[PDB]
Amino acid sequence: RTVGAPSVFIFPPSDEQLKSGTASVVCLLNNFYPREAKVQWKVDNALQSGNSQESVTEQDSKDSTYSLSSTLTLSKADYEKHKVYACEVTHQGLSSPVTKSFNRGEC
Amino acid sequence: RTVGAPSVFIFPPSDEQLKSGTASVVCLLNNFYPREAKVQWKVDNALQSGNSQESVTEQDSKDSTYSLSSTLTLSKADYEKHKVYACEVTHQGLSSPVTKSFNRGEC
Amino acid sequence: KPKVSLNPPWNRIFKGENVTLTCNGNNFFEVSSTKWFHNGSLSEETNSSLNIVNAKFEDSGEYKCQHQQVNESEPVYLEVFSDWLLLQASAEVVMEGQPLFLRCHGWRNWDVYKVIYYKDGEALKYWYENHNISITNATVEDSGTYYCTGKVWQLDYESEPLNITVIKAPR
Amino acid sequence: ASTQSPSVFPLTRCCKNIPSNATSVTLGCLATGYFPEPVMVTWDTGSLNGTTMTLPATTLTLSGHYATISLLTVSGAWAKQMFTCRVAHTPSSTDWVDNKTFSVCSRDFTPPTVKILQSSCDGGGHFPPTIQLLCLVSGYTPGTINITWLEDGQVMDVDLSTASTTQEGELASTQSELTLSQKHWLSDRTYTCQVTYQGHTFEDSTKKCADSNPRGVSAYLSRPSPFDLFIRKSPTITCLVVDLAPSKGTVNLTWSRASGKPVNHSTRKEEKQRNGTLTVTSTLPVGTRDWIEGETYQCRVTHPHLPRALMRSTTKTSGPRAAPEVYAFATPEWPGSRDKRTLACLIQNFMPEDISVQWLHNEVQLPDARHSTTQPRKTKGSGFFVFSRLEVTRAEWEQKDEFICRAVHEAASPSQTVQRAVSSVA
Amino acid sequence: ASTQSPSVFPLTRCCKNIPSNATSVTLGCLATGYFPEPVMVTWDTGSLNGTTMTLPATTLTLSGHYATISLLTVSGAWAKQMFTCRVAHTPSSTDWVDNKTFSVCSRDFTPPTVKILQSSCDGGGHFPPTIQLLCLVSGYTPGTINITWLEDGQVMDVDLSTASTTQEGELASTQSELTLSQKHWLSDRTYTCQVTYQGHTFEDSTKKCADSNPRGVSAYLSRPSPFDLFIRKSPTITCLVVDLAPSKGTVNLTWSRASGKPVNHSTRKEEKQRNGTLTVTSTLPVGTRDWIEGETYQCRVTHPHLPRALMRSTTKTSGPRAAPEVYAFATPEWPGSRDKRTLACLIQNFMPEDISVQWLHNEVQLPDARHSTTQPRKTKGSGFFVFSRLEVTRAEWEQKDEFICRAVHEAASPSQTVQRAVSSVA
Ligand SMILES: *[C@@H]1O[C@H](CO)[C@@H](O[C@@H]2O[C@H](CO)[C@@H](O[C@@H]3O[C@H](CO[C@H]4O[C@H](CO)[C@@H](O)[C@H](O)[C@@H]4O)[C@@H](O)[C@H](O[C@H]4O[C@H](CO)[C@@H](O)[C@H](O)[C@@H]4O)[C@@H]3O)[C@H](O)[C@H]2NC(C)=O)[C@H](O)[C@H]1NC(C)=O
Ligand SMILES: *[C@@H]1O[C@H](CO)[C@@H](O[C@@H]2O[C@H](CO)[C@@H](O[C@@H]3O[C@H](CO[C@H]4O[C@H](CO)[C@@H](O)[C@H](O)[C@@H]4O)[C@@H](O)[C@H](O[C@H]4O[C@H](CO)[C@@H](O)[C@H](O)[C@@H]4O)[C@@H]3O)[C@H](O)[C@H]2NC(C)=O)[C@H](O)[C@H]1NC(C)=O
Ligand SMILES: *[C@@H]1O[C@H](CO)[C@@H](O[C@@H]2O[C@H](CO)[C@@H](O[C@H]3O[C@H](CO[C@H]4O[C@H](CO)[C@@H](O)[C@H](O)[C@@H]4O)[C@@H](O)[C@H](O[C@H]4O[C@H](CO)[C@@H](O)[C@H](O)[C@@H]4O)[C@@H]3O)[C@H](O)[C@H]2NC(C)=O)[C@H](O)[C@H]1NC(C)=O
Ligand SMILES: *[C@@H]1O[C@H](CO)[C@@H](O[C@@H]2O[C@H](CO)[C@@H](O[C@H]3O[C@H](CO[C@H]4O[C@H](CO)[C@@H](O)[C@H](O)[C@@H]4O)[C@@H](O)[C@H](O[C@H]4O[C@H](CO)[C@@H](O)[C@H](O)[C@@H]4O)[C@@H]3O)[C@H](O)[C@H]2NC(C)=O)[C@H](O)[C@H]1NC(C)=O
Ligand SMILES: *[C@@H]1O[C@H](CO)[C@@H](O[C@@H]2O[C@H](CO)[C@@H](O)[C@H](O)[C@H]2NC(C)=O)[C@H](O)[C@H]1NC(C)=O
Ligand SMILES: *[C@@H]1O[C@H](CO)[C@@H](O[C@@H]2O[C@H](CO)[C@@H](O)[C@H](O)[C@H]2NC(C)=O)[C@H](O)[C@H]1NC(C)=O
Ligand SMILES: *[C@@H]1O[C@H](CO)[C@@H](O[C@@H]2O[C@H](CO)[C@@H](O)[C@H](O)[C@H]2NC(C)=O)[C@H](O)[C@H]1NC(C)=O
Ligand SMILES: *[C@@H]1O[C@H](CO)[C@@H](O)[C@H](O)[C@H]1NC(C)=O
Ligand SMILES: *[C@@H]1O[C@H](CO)[C@@H](O)[C@H](O)[C@H]1NC(C)=O
Repeated sequence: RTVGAPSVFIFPPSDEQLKSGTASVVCLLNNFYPREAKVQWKVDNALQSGNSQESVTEQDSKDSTYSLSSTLTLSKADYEKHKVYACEVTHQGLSSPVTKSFNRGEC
Repeated sequence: RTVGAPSVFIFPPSDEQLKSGTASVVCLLNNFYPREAKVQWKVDNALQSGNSQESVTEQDSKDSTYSLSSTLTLSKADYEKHKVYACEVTHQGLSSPVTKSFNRGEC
Repeated sequence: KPKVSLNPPWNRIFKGENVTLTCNGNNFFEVSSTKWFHNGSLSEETNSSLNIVNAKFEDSGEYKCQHQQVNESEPVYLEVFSDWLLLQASAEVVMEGQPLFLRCHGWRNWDVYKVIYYKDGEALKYWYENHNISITNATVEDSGTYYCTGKVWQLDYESEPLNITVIKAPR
Repeated sequence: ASTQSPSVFPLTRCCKNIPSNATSVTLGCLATGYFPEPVMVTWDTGSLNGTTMTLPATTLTLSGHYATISLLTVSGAWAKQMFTCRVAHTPSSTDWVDNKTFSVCSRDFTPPTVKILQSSCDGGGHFPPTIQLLCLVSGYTPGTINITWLEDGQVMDVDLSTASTTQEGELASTQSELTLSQKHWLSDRTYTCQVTYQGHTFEDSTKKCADSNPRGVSAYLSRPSPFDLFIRKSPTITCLVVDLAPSKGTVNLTWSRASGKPVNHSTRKEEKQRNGTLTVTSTLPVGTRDWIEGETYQCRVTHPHLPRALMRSTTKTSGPRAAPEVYAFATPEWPGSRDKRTLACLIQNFMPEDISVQWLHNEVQLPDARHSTTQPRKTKGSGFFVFSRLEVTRAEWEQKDEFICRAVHEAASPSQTVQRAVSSVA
Repeated sequence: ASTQSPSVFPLTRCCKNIPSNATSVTLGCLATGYFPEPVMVTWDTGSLNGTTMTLPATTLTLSGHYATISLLTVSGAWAKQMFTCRVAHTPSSTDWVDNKTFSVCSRDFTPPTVKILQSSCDGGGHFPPTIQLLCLVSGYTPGTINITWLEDGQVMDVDLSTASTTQEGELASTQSELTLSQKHWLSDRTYTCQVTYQGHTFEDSTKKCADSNPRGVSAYLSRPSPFDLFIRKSPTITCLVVDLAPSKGTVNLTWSRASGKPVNHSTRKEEKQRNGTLTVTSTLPVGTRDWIEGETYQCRVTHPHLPRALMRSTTKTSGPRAAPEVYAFATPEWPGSRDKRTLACLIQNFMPEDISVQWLHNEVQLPDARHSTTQPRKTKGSGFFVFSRLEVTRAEWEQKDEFICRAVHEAASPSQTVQRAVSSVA
């Protein structure tokens, strides 16, 4: 089908996950075609690797697009020591890699 | 003349005397007859001796009475080491020895 | 002959401190009674040990003991001071290899800090707290006038110096 | 692996991240740490119509368990709508149901601050019969709060401490007072103030202090000289530790910043003194800008015989700033002293107290041994003053009779330097 | 015995014991501490009638001084009326008047109390980089209140601290916060919270804490000042013994001369300090000719708890002599210092080191506290120098702009003084 841009969203971990002692920062890429999407994790403007898990669905039957969720798993202390968390999405439908970020102070 | 009772009064040291580093607690016995007046100092119900000086006046020219002031001389630190200060007045004009008392912090 | 022993061994004490002079020799003659000689005068103690209680300035001086033998004991000397720091020492003359303990001692069990010992002017050893210098194998070069600087109740005090001299044990 | 139930957590964007004009919002639930597959997730959206979506699970590498995210996209009055997600794991049990109920903007995390204040000991440094500790939770959005004290990690009886709460404007303040015996304080136990606010735990701790001289050692840590900092632009700080024992085993000296940024190497130097003690001195070069912006520098010394590490810390002043006034005078001729004069420089009303004074003749700075300058002492009002004195010879002023007294001080503008020249003949 | 001026203090009964319906009241003034008899007391009652009666004096046993009480009995509006007692002691001086002005009742208010809390060091025993001191003035009757912080007794600038007052119901509460660097706190300085409320002073103290505070007695012995030797012509020496532990018993303090000639009677003051010690000061008058001809004086300090006697001695310096050079200066006018100026004085090339510096203005020698004077330091060549700094106000130089710096020194000629005038405008 046509090239669809990902709607990029970023979800912080819940406080209940911090009570459990872990932290899962989610980056959702909604309704993108083709499947070749790259997600990069910038924690305090530092590139992260080896601590990210990407879940990709099958081709949808309505719009023929894809949905991806990249999960950055960290500890509670490792989450609380860092301040700004961002996910950068490179895709054909985006002219520039779109960076979606949040801050621990306001979340 | 007839027997006159002493008007019993007590005076603390002033705060300026406590700044000076001394203390003179006064028991005044105003306008008594005859001259035989006994003033006994007690500090927290403990009898004092060797620091009481009794200035005894002459016979008054109007009412033929006498006046006395017993001065208990102490240091500043010894003054704030105690709370209750009282003087007991034994005289012919008093059926019982009258004790007049005061405290430091109420004043 | 009966030699004279000191408990504690230290012939230099503070005012008011105790010490007990004991005096014994080979038991060729059985021990019955002893004589004491403060300065030369005979003391009124028979017992083999005399307890010198509460030192005064007049408690200084030459001491000596005696038994029913024909001949006397050596002139041990006991100087008594009042001061802040006394650099105590075991014996005033020693022969190599005997134990020697030194102690920079302060008035009435008080604790002297930042203690430094001096041997002939140079700094032999320094320790944070008071210590027991101990040389078990005294050399002939160990002979010196010693003294110790200390800190008692935040103030600095130097002990009066004391000269000690070793000798060669052969001859 | 073993059978483990999922831990179910919500997943909603921050309330400041969701636009207010959004016609639709996506939320979700993360079910993590379950094994083996599968789980079944449903959504109760109330009266709103929404699209659910179940992703394949991602296997956790550290345990081998699975982690899945179940999303839901809704439109309409989603802000006020209460959303439930219902997760079941049929390997675990046939009726194990985790129902997590939450809104899209349930709450943002709000960190209350924690601080511990304590009783005085008196003017002689002696402890009082009891010790008061005051835990302060100052300036937070009002809500439910609990305060618990631990002594070496165990909860102490509720009647041993009392808590109270006030409000000012929007912000709340809470305090709690704990009474300890002197003996307990002196046993070196650790006391923890545990504040639980909206279900989340915040902590601070204390124990008997450490009074900077464990074995009689002393340590001192200087600030940069203003001359080194602003004129040479090579500021250094110096850590000197005295009255150590000359024993074996080298002392461990380490430098650090409170921010954790790197420090350079220093000039570590040891030397035995004439009194039989050993002093260790180190000089560290520091960044000029780093110092001016208020960095804190820490010198840390460990010796094998010391029972614990000894630390000293230094930082820039926290008081106000005032530039120095500089006045310079030449003495008139005194009968019988034709070939000498004295120059006097008054430097005053500056804040903070750190200052450097130099003298110059013929545009070159004279040796420090030529002049005497006093130590900073307070004026009658704001700031400090010093005097400087320089004796000069006839040959010098006949060579050039203009001499400059220059003060370097952190508050002087535009280059932390102010000077004044003087002439002896005029 | 020397002539001694009386100290006059009020004597009012305390108003809770005074009945409110008592139409008459007796008040008085105690004049104590004078040599020789007599004093005369007068009373100003305002507008009321009054009966004045003066008792015979009492000779104090300990010091031999005299103590007399002069009473006034009044009636009418006694509680609202000002009352003054005026005591004259013509042996002291013919115009010697002590004026004491007060009321029968100074009224009854609840006592304020003061306590100081501090930051806790952390879980490792380490100080934070700044220290907060919180002076708390608990519930008192609302009124005007001031808080001053002192560092070893000297007032710090109010800019370095904050203060806050709240009122709850009918009761006020006050807090004051002071911020200190870690360096100053670790230097063992003592800090005082000074509360002034309705003309009455409260106080509290703190220093860096400690697990233990050993301290020992120290002693210092001064020479007479040149000013006292040659202007006042009444030289004294002072033996000051500080940091003794207040054990049981008085400290034995004896003056002697190496020649065996008699000493004069000395005076002795003993004063408990904020910091927990007892400071004893003994002041001995010395003969002027005795001192000038080279006598040596000894202070000997004994105490049962001391190891040995502490000995100090003092005598005229055996070095050579040289007269002071004097130079007085005014700083220029510039912005921000229109109505306050600074004057300075350089005193130099004198020998020996003991010198007294004063400032004189308009036929009065101003009090020493108005100015500051540095400690003598060696000049590069021969002799010592000092600087003095005096801040002055517009009203003083508009009164008279001639300010005289005066040095008193043993080598000055012809009368052991040297002085120089300066005018700021010229
Ligand atoms: C054996 O001998 C050694 C020397 O070989 C002694 O070590 C000395 O110990 C003293 C005590 O600490 C040292 O004195 C200290 O010197 C510091 C150096 O500061 C320099 O920088 C400042 C600022 O520029 C200058 O003003 C200063 O003159 C120095 O140039 C001072 O900072 C220290 O100040 C401390 O005391 C003052 C009060 O005097 C306080 O106000 C301060 O806050 C601070 O606490 C202090 O004066 C001395 O420097 C050491 N010697 C050497 C060569 O370094 C041993 O003490 C000695 N052993 C024994 C047992 O005494
Ligand atoms: C607990 O609290 C008490 C009270 O505050 C402290 O007592 C202070 O102790 C210090 C020293 O221990 C005192 O300082 C000494 O003051 C002497 C008095 O001289 C004054 O008077 C002459 C006039 O003749 C003035 O010219 C002079 O400037 C003083 O104003 C000085 O003579 C002493 O100098 C000696 O020491 C210096 C070195 O410091 C030498 O160079 C000198 O040659 C001389 O030998 C000394 O300065 C201080 O005065 C005491 N306070 C009071 C109010 O008297 C305790 O120290 C304190 N303890 C603790 C642990 O905090
Ligand atoms: C046996 O013989 C001994 C010697 O042959 C006799 O010993 C001598 O006794 C006298 C008096 O008992 C000692 O003199 C000491 O006392 C006077 C007075 O004391 C005052 O000064 C002391 C100074 O140290 C202070 O500390 C005191 O508190 C007090 O104020 C002192 O003047 C002496 O000091 C002099 O000597 C000492 C050394 O002993 C020095 O350190 C001083 O600086 C000063 O020079 C003495 O303290 C005398 O010292 C002592 N001889 C010796 C060698 O110690 C002994 O009396 C005698 N016994 C009998 C029973 O006959
Ligand atoms: C422990 O150590 C102490 C420290 O060394 C010893 O004290 C020392 O004692 C000796 C004595 O043997 C002292 O030596 C001389 O002391 C003075 C100073 O002499 C000065 O004048 C001389 C001219 O008269 C010069 O020639 C010298 O160079 C010097 O400038 C002298 O007066 C002494 O003379 C005494 O001894 C001679 C015999 O040698 C007699 O004939 C004299 O009549 C007189 O009695 C010494 O020559 C040395 O100064 C001294 N050290 C100190 C630091 O004071 C102490 O002896 C020692 N004790 C033990 C048990 O080992
Ligand atoms: C020196 O020795 C004497 C002798 O033992 C000590 O005297 C004892 O003193 C204690 C209390 O001070 C008494 O309870 C004992 O009964 C005493 N002993 C005798 C035998 O009478 C004295 O205390 C010692 N001095 C010091 C400073 O320790
Ligand atoms: C020390 O003890 C010895 C042991 O006998 C004494 O030796 C004899 O002393 C007398 C002294 O009158 C001499 O006449 C003898 O000849 C000595 N015997 C010898 C040398 O074999 C010695 O005298 C004693 N000293 C003193 C001072 O009593
Ligand atoms: C120096 O040595 C002496 C004896 O060798 C020590 O004295 C002993 O001290 C201990 C502990 O204080 C006591 O229990 C003993 O009774 C003492 N013995 C004697 C004979 O006095 C002294 O403590 C040592 N000094 C140091 C610093 O260790
Ligand atoms: C001497 O020794 C005997 C034996 O026990 C003892 O009874 C006596 O008290 C001792 N005398 C002294 C003075 O110690
Ligand atoms: C002292 O040292 C020598 C070394 O030659 C040794 O032979 C001797 O045994 C030592 N003595 C002691 C008491 O240690």
